[PDB]
Amino acid sequence: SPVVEVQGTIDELNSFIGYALVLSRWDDIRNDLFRIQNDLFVLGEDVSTGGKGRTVTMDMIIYLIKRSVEMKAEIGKIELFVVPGGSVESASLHMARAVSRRLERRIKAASELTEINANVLLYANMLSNILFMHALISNKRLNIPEKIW
Amino acid sequence: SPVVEVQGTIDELNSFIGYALVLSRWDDIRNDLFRIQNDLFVLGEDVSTGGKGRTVTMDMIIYLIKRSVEMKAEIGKIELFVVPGGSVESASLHMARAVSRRLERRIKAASELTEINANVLLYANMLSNILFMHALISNKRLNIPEKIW
Amino acid sequence: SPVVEVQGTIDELNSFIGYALVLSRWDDIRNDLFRIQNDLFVLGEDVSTGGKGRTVTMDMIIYLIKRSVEMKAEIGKIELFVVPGGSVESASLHMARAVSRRLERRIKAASELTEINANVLLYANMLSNILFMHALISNKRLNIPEKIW
Amino acid sequence: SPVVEVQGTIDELNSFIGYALVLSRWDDIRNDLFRIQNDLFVLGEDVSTGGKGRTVTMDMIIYLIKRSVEMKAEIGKIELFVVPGGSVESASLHMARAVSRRLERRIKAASELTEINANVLLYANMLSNILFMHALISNKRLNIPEKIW
Amino acid sequence: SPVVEVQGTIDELNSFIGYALVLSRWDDIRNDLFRIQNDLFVLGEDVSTGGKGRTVTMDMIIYLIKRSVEMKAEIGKIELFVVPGGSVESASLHMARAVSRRLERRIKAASELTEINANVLLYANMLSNILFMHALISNKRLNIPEKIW
Amino acid sequence: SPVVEVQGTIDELNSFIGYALVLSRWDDIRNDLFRIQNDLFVLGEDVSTGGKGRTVTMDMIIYLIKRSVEMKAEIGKIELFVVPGGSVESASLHMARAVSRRLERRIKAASELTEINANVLLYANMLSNILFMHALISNKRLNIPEKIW
Amino acid sequence: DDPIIEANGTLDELTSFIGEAKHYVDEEMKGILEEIQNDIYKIMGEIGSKGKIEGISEERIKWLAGLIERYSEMLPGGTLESAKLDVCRTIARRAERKVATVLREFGIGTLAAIYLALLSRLLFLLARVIEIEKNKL
Amino acid sequence: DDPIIEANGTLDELTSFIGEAKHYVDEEMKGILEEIQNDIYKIMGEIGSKGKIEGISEERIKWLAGLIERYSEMLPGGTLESAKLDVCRTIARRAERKVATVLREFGIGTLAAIYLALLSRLLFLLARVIEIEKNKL
Amino acid sequence: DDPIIEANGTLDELTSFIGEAKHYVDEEMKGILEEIQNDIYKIMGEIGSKGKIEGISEERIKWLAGLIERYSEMLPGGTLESAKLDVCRTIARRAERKVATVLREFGIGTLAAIYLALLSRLLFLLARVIEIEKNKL
Amino acid sequence: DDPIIEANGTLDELTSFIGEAKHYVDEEMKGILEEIQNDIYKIMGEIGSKGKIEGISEERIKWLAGLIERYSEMLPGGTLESAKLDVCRTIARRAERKVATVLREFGIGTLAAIYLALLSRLLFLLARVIEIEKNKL
Amino acid sequence: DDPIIEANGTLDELTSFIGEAKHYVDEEMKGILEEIQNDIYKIMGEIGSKGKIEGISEERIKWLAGLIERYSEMLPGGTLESAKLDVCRTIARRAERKVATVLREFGIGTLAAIYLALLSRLLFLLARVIEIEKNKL
Amino acid sequence: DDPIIEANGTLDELTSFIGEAKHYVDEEMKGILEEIQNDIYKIMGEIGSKGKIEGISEERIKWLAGLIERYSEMLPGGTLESAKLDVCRTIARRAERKVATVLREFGIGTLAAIYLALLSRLLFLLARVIEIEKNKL
Amino acid sequence: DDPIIEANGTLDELTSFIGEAKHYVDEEMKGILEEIQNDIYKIMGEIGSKGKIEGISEERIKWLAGLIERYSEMLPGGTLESAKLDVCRTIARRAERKVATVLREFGIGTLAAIYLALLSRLLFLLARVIEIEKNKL
Amino acid sequence: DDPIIEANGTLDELTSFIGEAKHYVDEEMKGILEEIQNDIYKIMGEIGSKGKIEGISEERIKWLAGLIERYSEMLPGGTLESAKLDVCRTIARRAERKVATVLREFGIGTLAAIYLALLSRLLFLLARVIEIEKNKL
Repeated sequence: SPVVEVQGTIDELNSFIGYALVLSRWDDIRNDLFRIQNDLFVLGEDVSTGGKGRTVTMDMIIYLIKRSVEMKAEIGKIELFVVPGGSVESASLHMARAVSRRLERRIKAASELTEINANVLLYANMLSNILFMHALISNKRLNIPEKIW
Repeated sequence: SPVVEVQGTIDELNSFIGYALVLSRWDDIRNDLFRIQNDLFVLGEDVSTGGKGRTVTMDMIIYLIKRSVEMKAEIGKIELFVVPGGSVESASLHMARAVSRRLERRIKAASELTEINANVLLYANMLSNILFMHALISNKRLNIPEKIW
Repeated sequence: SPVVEVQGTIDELNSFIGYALVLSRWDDIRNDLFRIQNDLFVLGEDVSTGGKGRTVTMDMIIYLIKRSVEMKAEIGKIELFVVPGGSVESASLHMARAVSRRLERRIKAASELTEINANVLLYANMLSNILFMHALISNKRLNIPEKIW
Repeated sequence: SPVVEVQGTIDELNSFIGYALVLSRWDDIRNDLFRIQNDLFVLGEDVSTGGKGRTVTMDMIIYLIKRSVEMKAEIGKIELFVVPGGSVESASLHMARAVSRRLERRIKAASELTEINANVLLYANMLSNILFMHALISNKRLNIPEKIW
Repeated sequence: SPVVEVQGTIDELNSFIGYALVLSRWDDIRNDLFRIQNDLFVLGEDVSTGGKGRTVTMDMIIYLIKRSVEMKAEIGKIELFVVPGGSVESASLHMARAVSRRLERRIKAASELTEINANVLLYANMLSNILFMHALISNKRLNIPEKIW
Repeated sequence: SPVVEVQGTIDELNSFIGYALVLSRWDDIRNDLFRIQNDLFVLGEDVSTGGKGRTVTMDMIIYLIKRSVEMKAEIGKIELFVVPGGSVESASLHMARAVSRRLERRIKAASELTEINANVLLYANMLSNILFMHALISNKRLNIPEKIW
Repeated sequence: DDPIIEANGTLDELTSFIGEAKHYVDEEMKGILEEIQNDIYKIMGEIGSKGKIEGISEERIKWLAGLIERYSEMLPGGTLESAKLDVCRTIARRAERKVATVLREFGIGTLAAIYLALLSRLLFLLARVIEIEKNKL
Repeated sequence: DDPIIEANGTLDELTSFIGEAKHYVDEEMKGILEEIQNDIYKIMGEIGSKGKIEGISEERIKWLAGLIERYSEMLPGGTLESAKLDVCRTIARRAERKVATVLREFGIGTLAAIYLALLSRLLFLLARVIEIEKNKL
Repeated sequence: DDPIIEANGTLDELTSFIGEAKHYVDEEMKGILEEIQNDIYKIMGEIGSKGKIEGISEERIKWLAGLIERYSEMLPGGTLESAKLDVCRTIARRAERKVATVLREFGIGTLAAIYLALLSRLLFLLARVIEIEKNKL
Repeated sequence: DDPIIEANGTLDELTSFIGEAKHYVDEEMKGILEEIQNDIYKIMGEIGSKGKIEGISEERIKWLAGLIERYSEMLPGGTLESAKLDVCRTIARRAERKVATVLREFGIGTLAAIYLALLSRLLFLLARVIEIEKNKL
Repeated sequence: DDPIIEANGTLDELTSFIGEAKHYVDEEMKGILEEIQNDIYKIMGEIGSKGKIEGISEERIKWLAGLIERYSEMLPGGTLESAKLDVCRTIARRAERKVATVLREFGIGTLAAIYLALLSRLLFLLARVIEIEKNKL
Repeated sequence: DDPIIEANGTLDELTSFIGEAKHYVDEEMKGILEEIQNDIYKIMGEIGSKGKIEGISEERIKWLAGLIERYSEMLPGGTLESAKLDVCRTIARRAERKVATVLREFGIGTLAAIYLALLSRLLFLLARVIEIEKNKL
Repeated sequence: DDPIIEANGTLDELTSFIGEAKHYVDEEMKGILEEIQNDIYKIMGEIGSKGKIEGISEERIKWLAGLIERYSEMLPGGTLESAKLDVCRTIARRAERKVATVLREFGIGTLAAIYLALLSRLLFLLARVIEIEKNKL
Repeated sequence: DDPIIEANGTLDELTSFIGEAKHYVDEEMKGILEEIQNDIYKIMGEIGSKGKIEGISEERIKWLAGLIERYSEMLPGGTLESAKLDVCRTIARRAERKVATVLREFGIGTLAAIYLALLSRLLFLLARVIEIEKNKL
């Protein structure tokens, strides 16, 4: 069950994204979460097919980077060690961020046993990073301060 | 920790079921989720005891099949590749569906290392299938269309 | 990725705690969940640093025991085999309890491959136990009876 | 070089067939040798492609059997242990028969290391048998007696 | 018997060349076959001596290429899949071509177990290619059409 | 297939002998080739039966030596490195000589894996040597000079 | 590939024996047996195909359960007819295992397995029903 | 556990085929065949139970020998009846091996093995006896 | 020795089922079926003997092909007779594999394999022919 | 089973040494020491039982902490009495490790471990307290 | 050599603790304890010597049994004296195991083992007897 | 440590070749090339440091994408200038792989990888742009 | 796949350096260098394609030999132009090895290897020829 | 033999790039660069020869140190000339490693290694010196 565990975390993460989506009160966030849900299906074919099929692209990954930067700009300085939480909106994403870093781990494991495209892991990491932006902004627009450890 | 990981996913999945239950607005769904929560305890003894104790039956599994069919009938055609989500009701179940397919994976792994009854995995798969029905119907009764990839 | 998987479950569990927190309607519970979220960061350094850094203490663990007892007193007799659920408050914690016992499992696995302080696992177990108290009390103050299997 | 050695004996045997052909003075023999030369190309694809491509059939093999019988009838009793030789016609085929039984050997070896269709070996054996018929008849029509050991 | 099998195929191939030579009716062909017979002795020292002795050169190999081109020009288009045969002249060379590709195989095998000069295999491949030219031309000058599979 | 490959080279070599025989124009040569063809059948039983059956003798081998000497006398000095060829008669034997040294190789290989009588290899080597005498004499009686490398 | 081959081949055996057995029963039981020869086809189609081809429906298995429920209300071979279906029951049981051996090995054929296990319990019922029907006479 | 499963399952096959075959013989041969369906039961009871449950008696096997002795005095399938019992003989032979495979593997089922081997030689006799009885007519 | 045992034993099964089946066909098909019971004998004789004993002829297999050619011109079990031969076809198929498993393992039984594969395609034809013959009526 | 044996046996040592030590302290410290001999019993009961038997309560450990808190406010062996409890402290420390060796090995005895570690810090306190009490005089 | 070293060293511990304990008992129990310090000597003499040196007698062990029988008629440490012998009992128990670990490893020290096991049950009796004797007062 | 060494060393090569190439372009392309020599510095700083040192920003990579977008609107080496940047492109490609080999091996350098891959596609664009600019003249 | 990647990537380097070098030579040498950039393309096309795609012709290599023959009649870098082609020669040499490493590993790229080896000897000649041509002046 | 091949081949690269670079410097720096092309020759002569051939002198390395000392008194590529020598510096660095990889593997090339390491620090100095000389203008 090499890539099997990988797929099953994609399906797992995917469901979490669509929960945080249905909770978010902001359109740019919901849009984002949805593009991702889709790109997860792609990511999941890239791995299931060994790349023979539809493939994760650079623009896919580029898009994610374009958005993180745009949000880093709204936030500003990110002090390190953010206790996850704040609102239901922000909390739900920290949950999804987590499963995303789990996903990363599961991709790491598979590569060392079966061929995987790099873009798969590159997208996977940018996604975790960007879910962190989401939680943050959410509390920001709700005027909710993060606690720092 | 052969079956240990298995048990711990049962307890994990079980908690998720009882979250989606407390969110559902429909009685046949909540009933179902509860029968399952119970059958998970059985399933969890079958594995902990090597089958010596209470055991998963055919009727247990038959019951699940009886319900899926009854709901496939209400839905109709299920186009493939459903982006998980739609409502909080439907979303919460996609989460539980996911942990269910994870559970399957964890049972697969154990069998190849310690004896497990088939009914354990057979029930485990039908449960994932049926949680998919639930999410669907939920959006249906809420008049919420699924997005397809 | 020895302790890596461990860290990633800490971050995973941590996010869940801060979801159940934001749902709880009681101050002693929310306080508790927060002390923990913090102690998880400590726990996560103890493991990342091999103990060289900040370390889990006895008082940290003692504190958890002090609270469980105080709540066992309010509840009373705990019949065994509680079907998880009842309220959203109680349900969310059963979810977090679960990931906590998963965490335990993940610490078990690491110790047999890299040095870990005992206090790490001792804290980890008391945390699962105490999350069970939380769910319980929650239903109690909501006047919601647990179902027993 | 699993099937590689196999292919290279096909090409090897094939060249030998077309030498014995150009020496034979009889039309049914030359026809036969040619059908074979062709079927060797098929046989060589069946193996190179793992069967995905053109495949050795039953009729291919049936055809060979049809011809052996028809010639066994002309010859009659075949005393065992025929010293190869007699004429250039008959000699050249004993050479090709030999490489055919070598081929068999080389197919035997490959099967135990990579998947091969049975028809490949079944055809391969009937071919050796039939090349023996050829040598025989050749001396017969030339009125040349075989020496027996 | 690492290179031993290699030497023994050189001696084997060499004898075949001198058979096809004594059959050829054309001077450029016979010359060629003879240069080769000689270069096989060189090739056979290069391998027996580990290269310490006489060595296969580039001009040796260059010479072979010079001749193939000159003959490709006389032939023209070479449709693929030529059933070996046509004349005794052309047939005898297809036999020698075959043992040449066998030789290649035998050199491949040795390299992975004992040091061999590349020029050995490079010469060995060009020789198989060029023996194919010979067979072809032979039928051409005899006005004999090749059969294609 | 220990001795199997061995047998199959005996059958292979045997066919070649009977080709060179049918080409030779001299009676002592043809006689010789025939005694051998027979002794190959013996040699082939010695190996197939583990020696239990008919066995290669000393006189068998002695006979071969008696003949080589008688021919070394007719030839005289044998300069080393004879390019094989000269006539069809001499060429055909160089082919058979080659398969004989191949046979030797194949016997070498078997002994190290299954019991073989020495006389088997002793006969096998003398046969290669004597086939070299044949080629030589053939060109001699045809007044054809060998080329030396 | 062996477990697949066994599976299907053993399935071929089963459906053949039904095809013989269906000649000794009433029109009603024939029309059932002929329905099962079909679902076994869809079963072997899924299996030969290693999963690519869709197999049997969930609706197929509810159908079985319905039948089981239907007949339970009313030594092998009290009759030759009885013996036939009981013979079919033992084949079913082995197909049921040889298909189980497919699943644990790959992770294909879950409904099939279930379908087959209900089926052998049905075969049992049928045999015992004609036993009843002729003994009631 | 596999050799046990095979064993019994294969035994289930055997006793089912007898149950079909017993419909084509006289009352006498039926009453024998029905006796054997019983001892096969006790056989599978011992075997399924891995030895805990008592199997067949020694007295059972003397009984067989008695029968063998009794019939020896007087291409498969000279009749359809003959073919039936001969078919049963081949099954017996395989059950006999699959039970032998149980014994060498554990050390259970000695009488069973013996019982089964005498039995296939008896099946042989019976088939050939009806062949005789109908050919004597 | 196992693959040999399986092979022959499984062959014993096949020829027994034919011997039952030959009772439901015309004299012509009986006389064919009885011919095959013979060649299967020669088949098991070769195989039990691990090759020492001569098996079936090439002429035997041309004979089969002739039959295949002869019948091709004109759900298992449209009739009980049809079902019989179709049942025999599935057995043939498994014998065909169990004999294939003998060859790859040793290098014995090439004609046999071929003989058996043509045979299952013939069994198929026969079953479908009586289906035709009774449906033509 | 070794780590269990060590664990309990080493626990037997500890509770025995307390039982000697409790003879040199005031009624108050005796009544504590006698309470601990009990919880150590429940400890060995859990452990010998590999987890089946319930061990000590969480309430037991809060009790300890309470004591630790209570005494912290006010070379081994300033007195023979002091030496006794300090001797008990070293035993405690080794029991604490031998029980830790049980947990990592199985996953039994979490509260126990905790109970024992608080306990050695308490033993320390007690020894130093009588040191204080006699030196205050 | 390790199990030997442990064994004897652990035996050295035991006999030392008796030598302390013998100071708190009546002349009668002292004279017993001093007898055992002797047999433990002969025990360590056998063991250090890996068997070459003769150990304790069978008569020694009957003597023990006699004592066990003698005292059985009439929380560790009801007294300090009681605690002493109970402490000695736990040591005995560990010596008893460390000597058992010697035997399984080599095949030396059978009587010793037996001698030691009876002895810990005797130590138990003694402790409980003074408990009785002072409580009877 | 090898993959790190390769990585950085190969990066040293790349930035050196740019430093040569920047002498053949307009001020605008020079000022870009000099910016990249910087980000490559931050890249090697992260990498040499195995991750401890912070590398390049996400804002750096958006910047690249912006450039890619900017130039896409308007045989290596149509000019010597063109050849320069194309040479730099091949180096980039190998640095891109040698850094990829770092990541799979440890799990360091994700942005870097991305930064470098966009960069080689940019180098490509630049070379082709001057090709255009001089050919437009 | 690594040896392929190296091969082509290293080939990319080579053809890039030629593309720079072709700017310093006469029209004649440029037109040669541009021809080789082509054959290197066909080389990388064969190689990237692992053999599926046809590579360079034999006629291509005769062409080279012709050139070698043509120039042989008339410290790196007597001129900057000379240095260029000599630099290209060292790259050629490494491509020649990295392609050799492809062949021994798979058995692809025989003509390529040959093509490349003649080519580095040609590069050598060219460099030395301009050295001659400018020194002749 | 691989580490040798790399070593020398990579050395061939280095001396070629110098030969290009020596065209952009004053007569003085040219005459140095041409001296080093020599010592690199003696370096590759030693190395290709696996040690049999004598390499460079100790006097050669003092010479380098002298130069280092001489120039230290007064982003790659402030000039194209600067970039050249800096490019040569990165090559030097890799040759320095590929020769280090030779030594640890065999135990050949100690002075070489040293010679090369001083050399890359010199290349650095030179590049920065012309940077100074043109910026001083």
